[PDB]
Amino acid sequence: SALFEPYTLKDVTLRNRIAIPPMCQYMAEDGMINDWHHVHLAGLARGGAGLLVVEATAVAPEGRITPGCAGIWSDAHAQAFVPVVQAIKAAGSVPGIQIAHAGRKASANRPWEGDDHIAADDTRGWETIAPSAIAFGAHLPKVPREMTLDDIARVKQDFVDAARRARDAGFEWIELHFAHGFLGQSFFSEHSNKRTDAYGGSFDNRSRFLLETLAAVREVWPENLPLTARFGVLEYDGRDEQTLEESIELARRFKAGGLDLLSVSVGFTIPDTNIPWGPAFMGPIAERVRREAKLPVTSAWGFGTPQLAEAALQANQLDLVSVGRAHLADPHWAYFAAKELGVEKASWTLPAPYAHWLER
Amino acid sequence: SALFEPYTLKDVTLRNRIAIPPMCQYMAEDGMINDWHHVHLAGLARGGAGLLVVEATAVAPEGRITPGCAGIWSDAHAQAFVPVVQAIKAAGSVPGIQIAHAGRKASANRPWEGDDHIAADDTRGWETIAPSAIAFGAHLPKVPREMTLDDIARVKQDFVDAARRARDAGFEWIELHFAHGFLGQSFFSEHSNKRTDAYGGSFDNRSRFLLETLAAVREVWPENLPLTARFGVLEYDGRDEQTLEESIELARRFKAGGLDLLSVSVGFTIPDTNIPWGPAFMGPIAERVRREAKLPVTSAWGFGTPQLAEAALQANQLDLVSVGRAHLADPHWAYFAAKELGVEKASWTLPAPYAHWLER
Ligand SMILES: Cc1cc2c(cc1C)N(C[C@H](O)[C@H](O)[C@H](O)COP(=O)(O)O)c1[nH]c(=O)[nH]c(=O)c1N2
Ligand SMILES: Cc1cc2c(cc1C)N(C[C@H](O)[C@H](O)[C@H](O)COP(=O)(O)O)c1[nH]c(=O)[nH]c(=O)c1N2
Ligand SMILES: O=c1ccc2ccc(O)cc2o1
Ligand SMILES: O=c1ccc2ccc(O)cc2o1
Repeated sequence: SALFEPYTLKDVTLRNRIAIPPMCQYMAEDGMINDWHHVHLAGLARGGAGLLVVEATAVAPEGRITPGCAGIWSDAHAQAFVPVVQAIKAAGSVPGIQIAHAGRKASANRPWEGDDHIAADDTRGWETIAPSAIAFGAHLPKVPREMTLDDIARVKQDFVDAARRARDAGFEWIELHFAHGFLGQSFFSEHSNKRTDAYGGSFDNRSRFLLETLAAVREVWPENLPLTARFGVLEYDGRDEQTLEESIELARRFKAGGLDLLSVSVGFTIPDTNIPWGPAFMGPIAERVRREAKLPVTSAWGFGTPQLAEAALQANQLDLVSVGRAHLADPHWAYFAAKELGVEKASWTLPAPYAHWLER
Repeated sequence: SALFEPYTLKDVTLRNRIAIPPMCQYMAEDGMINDWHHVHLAGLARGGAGLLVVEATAVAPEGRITPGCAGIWSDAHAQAFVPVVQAIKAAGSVPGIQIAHAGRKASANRPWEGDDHIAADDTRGWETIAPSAIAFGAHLPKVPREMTLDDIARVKQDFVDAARRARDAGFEWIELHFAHGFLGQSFFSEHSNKRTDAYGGSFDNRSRFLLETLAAVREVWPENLPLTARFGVLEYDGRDEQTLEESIELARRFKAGGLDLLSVSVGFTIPDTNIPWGPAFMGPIAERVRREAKLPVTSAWGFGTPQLAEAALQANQLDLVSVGRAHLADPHWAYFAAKELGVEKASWTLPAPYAHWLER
């Protein structure tokens, strides 16, 4: 099975091609993770996936999505990850982390607590920042503050500090969150970036925040550990071909700047879109980016059956298959997939205290 | 669905009728549990089951099955359970524990490391104890030492101390392990008990160790928390009707001595048997014990599909359905069962950070 072939990137070898993508848990307190995250992540790692990427972890307090988001904006925050990293490694999975800044989509309620911008008089809320003072709209109506050049310098340094902390906590894989309408994505998109300084207007200027952040992170992140990013390559906003062409050009510049793999997603920059959700719907677009930028990729949003996953790999659409919600339903999804694909000794996807009893 | 109806026993209410039975992990070191057990148990509790019973936990070092077995023979051992108990309660499951003594089946290898008695020159092994100096046979050829009256008094006190420690660690449900050919079961069976003192020969004498241990434990275990036992009610050894009649009589004496629920199992006292393994095969025998002893019961050994479980409850064969291996395969089996039985808001079997995303 392609799904169960190992994958090597830089000095890191994954035991199979199943990746667990970052999935916010909304269970942290002032950015500090706790036993929710410890058990959640260690349990997933034991389930058999080759790579486990920790949820969007804010580089600064105002870059959380919600009051429940994880953070890594101080050394105390980073140290809270150390036992979890150690538990993920003990299970034989590779520990990764997504470092993030929510931009204009920050200061929101948890998804089961309204999913909307926090009310102005709620003591939990805060001012958001963005390239330009323009609201997302819909359920996120708060107008963000337009960043100064000093804000841009500060947030870049926060990404550097976050990467340094992730390194020193023992993570073996990092992902810069430049997708999903958050700060990085919003610098790239003309919908959200109306700046007329060096960080807006032209393709080079809109790209600048992302490329400078990548380069700054590259200075502290070890050259022997994968350096990756998530990026929304189209919006489904009626501008898809032009947007995909620019996104591919940016992917080429990421590769030239030391990016080892790109997680290909949708932008979610604005609400007025028509995303054609369906099984493996991102496969052809991931494949195009992989081919035209000559860069390894993963994607998600509907690959969560063993057959979809296997087919995407065999077609060389993807290098790793990210499987999210299926792992919330069943932390041992990788074992389920091994059985379904007829892998020999499928139960030994799991550790011995489970595998011995499940051998059929 | 019957499976998702709550159950109250003494002061404890279970949120549904799914019980996770004790399942040895073989991951402890000198009896001390560790992050293997913490993550395993907390993850299971979050999966939705109403009751989670911790694995056979030895009341004395020589009562471990293997060098990897959990123990509760000192206060330090008990304190290691406190954070796990607290994590199980945080998830809304009821924490229970099975306290045990392996008798002549002790000093064995882990099941994936030979599953047999430890060799005489292996530094890990130890002398076993039993009612009579008679080996199990087959892969367990070691002849145990015949217990003195002082040994009987000591082991009873070890069960009392273990129950006191379990109470003080915060467990809300206790199970005395009088099944599976271990010490208690071996006192009851004429195959293994050839004593001619007060603890062998007659039904009353063979019962005596079990009834005295129950009574001694009852003195320290709170009257408002369920007091339960696991007991092998037949062997499939060609003596089934007579054995089941005696077992039912003992179950009546357990009920009169304060037992709240009986986990009905097979004896596994000797190797030369013909157990008719099959789906829900224990259902009719559990039902007979329930009816003839007028005592709530659970059982296991093949009820691990949502339909088998539901049918057993609706037929009043069982009060709780124990589901073991299916939970090793999928820690979220209770969610799977809720979906399969068409329970409303099935995803909310799981905590919010999973349930919100799985609502279909
Ligand atoms: C609970 C939860 C939380 C998050 C997510 C999703 C879900 C379900 N997703 C998106 C996620 O990584 C993935 O792309 C989607 O779940 C689609 O893949 P599946 O169809 O679920 O396999 C997400 N994406 C990301 O880049 N950072 C994150 O922290 C989050 N948070
Ligand atoms: C890994 C593992 C370990 C154990 C068990 C089994 C397995 C699979 N079983 C028996 C268990 O509680 C249950 O009766 C069986 O698993 C049968 O139920 P299922 O068919 O698996 O649902 C078991 N029984 C018990 O009374 N004490 C224990 O600690 C153990 N240990
Ligand atoms: O990047 C993110 C963070 C949270 C999140 C939550 C839900 C979803 O569908 C996507 C998401 O992306
Ligand atoms: O009571 C026990 C302990 C370990 C154990 C292991 C396997 C099994 O099938 C049953 C068992 O019963």
